[PDB]
Amino acid sequence: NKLLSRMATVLVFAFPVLILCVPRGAGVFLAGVGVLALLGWRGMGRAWREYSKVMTPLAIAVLAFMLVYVGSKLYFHTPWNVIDNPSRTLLAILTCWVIVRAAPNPAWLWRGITVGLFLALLIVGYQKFALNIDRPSAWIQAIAFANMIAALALVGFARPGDSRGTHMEAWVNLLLGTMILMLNGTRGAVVAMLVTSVPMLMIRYRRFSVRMLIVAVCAVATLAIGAYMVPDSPVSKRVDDAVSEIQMYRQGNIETSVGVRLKIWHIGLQYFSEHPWTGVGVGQFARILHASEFCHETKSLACVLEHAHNDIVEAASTTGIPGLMVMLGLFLVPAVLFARALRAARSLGNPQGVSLGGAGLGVVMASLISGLTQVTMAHQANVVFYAGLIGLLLGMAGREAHS
Amino acid sequence: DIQMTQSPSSLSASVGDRVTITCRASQSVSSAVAWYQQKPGKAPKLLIYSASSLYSGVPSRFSGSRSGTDFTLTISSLQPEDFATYYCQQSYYSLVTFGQGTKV
Amino acid sequence: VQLVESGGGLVQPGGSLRLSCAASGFNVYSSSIHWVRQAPGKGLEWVAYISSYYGSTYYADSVKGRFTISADTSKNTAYLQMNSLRAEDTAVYYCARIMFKWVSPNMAFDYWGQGTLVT
Ligand SMILES: CC(C)=CCC/C(C)=C/COP(=O)(O)OP(=O)(O)O
Repeated sequence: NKLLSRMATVLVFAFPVLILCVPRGAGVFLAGVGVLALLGWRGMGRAWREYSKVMTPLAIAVLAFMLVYVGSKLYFHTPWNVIDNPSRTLLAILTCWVIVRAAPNPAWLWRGITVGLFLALLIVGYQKFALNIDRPSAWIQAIAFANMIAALALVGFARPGDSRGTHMEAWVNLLLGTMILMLNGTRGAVVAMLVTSVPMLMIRYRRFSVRMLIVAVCAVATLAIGAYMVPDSPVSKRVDDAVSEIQMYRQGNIETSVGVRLKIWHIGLQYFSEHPWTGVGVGQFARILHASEFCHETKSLACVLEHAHNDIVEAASTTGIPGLMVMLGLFLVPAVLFARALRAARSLGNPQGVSLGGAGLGVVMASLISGLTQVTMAHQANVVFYAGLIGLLLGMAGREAHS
Repeated sequence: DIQMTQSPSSLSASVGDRVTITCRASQSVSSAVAWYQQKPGKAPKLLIYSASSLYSGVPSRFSGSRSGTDFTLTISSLQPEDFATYYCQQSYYSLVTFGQGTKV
Repeated sequence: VQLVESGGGLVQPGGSLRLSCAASGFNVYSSSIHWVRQAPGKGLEWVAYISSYYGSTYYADSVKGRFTISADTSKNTAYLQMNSLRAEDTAVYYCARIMFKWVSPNMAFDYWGQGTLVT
């Protein structure tokens, strides 16, 4: 009983370091969560029942998503390799179930987060300033690494505590995250993290109400508008570019970064309108482009992209209305569960549970914002990291709220 | 920097027989390998980016693959306009490097 | 989208010459410009480039300390200032523009220039 808790708090402490710093750390963490499950031999049947207000919605959402993706492959004969990445979201079920069976200590998650962030900063600094690398990602893809950095920085920003030494240990998390993100480019992750950290400022300060948030976002908007009124400001330099890009797209000159991605979106949405219920199927987005009228009369980069670069548009065009609903569910059901746990924790006091729920909600929001400009299911590392993090956070939050 | 060797340095094959080009790498370049085709006295044109994705206006005959640090381009069949020099590049390191350049 | 460069000619060793790469159909300060040279009857060789927005510059081993790459958003042109020329720098110099960052995470040249000859 006690060893199950100790070997689980050690695992939650080591999870960020394994995921980021260790090369094959995802497999190591999977083996760790699977060997903890082999010691829950006598339990794990009396763990699901009392935590069925949190475990069952997650299991139902994951099973429905898997069934929809399998049914969008049975009807449209596709190679089985298109569902390997979706097959990795089943690990959220296992992670949450293991966590709820063996109660961890959430106080060791935050120290693990900050240690992982610091060590990843050191690794990226070495991989950029000495072994010159264009985009210094530790051992994985740049996009997946950036998403992991953003998610873990948000998690670390939700430090449970009020002492002066805790706020300066949570702002350091954002500082390390933004340094790591700027080291490997991918400014979109920086923008997403900075945007989604503003709602987190209510979790961060248990004095910061909603009016103080409305005025804060008003001040941010005023600062953003002030930049556009300075003629030489770089913000006006990267905003006028997008404005001119939109204007060029509104006539025939669609051969640009904004224009190319606003043209695959239109082709995807026009096909989704044609076939609402069943699209081409899971994956197979290239069929929409190759059967389109624009590609048959124009030679451009928009006809070579394997998949769309927006999660909602890609899901709607490829796997239809049921697939769109289940894809939105994979990100909305955890949000509802986190809100339900946060409300109970706040009604009970217990600042650790409230901070955990806030961190989960921020992770969900950041994942949605990232999916606004990319497909999360494309990268296996991103999928497995998201599944594991959501499972662990949901399990710990449910354990804190229920008891 | 990072050094690449291409083999063969120059090959000769008739039309219809598939050819494969091997590009090596001194250090570990993950996927930042691109392939170009240069015809005599003209600017090179991109063929494959990220070692497995074709570019616009490139026939489906061209295809690339990765096996660890062994990056290989192959052509399913040679049309009369496929006779040109090919190069392989790394973009993982900040100082990019081109291969020696095979010739068909 | 078009990249046009001019400025090649006869330069005795120890001289200086500037290559201007005028661009059209896109914005230079948004994307990045890479310079690639090819010696007569030899393979392609990279020399320098600039970053997208920050303007950070990297140079090859042989040309560092003597080559000064720069950009001018007002005229939407990119320059490579060549200094302390030697007989080993004779080549045809091409421009290059990387693909969209979201399409390819790593740099890969998609549009090139017509190329200029410097002796
Ligand atoms: C809700 C908000 C404010 C979302 C902002 C997302 C963002 C920075 C998009 C910029 O596009 P991009 O071309 O930079 O995307 P990417 O870098 O991923 O290719």
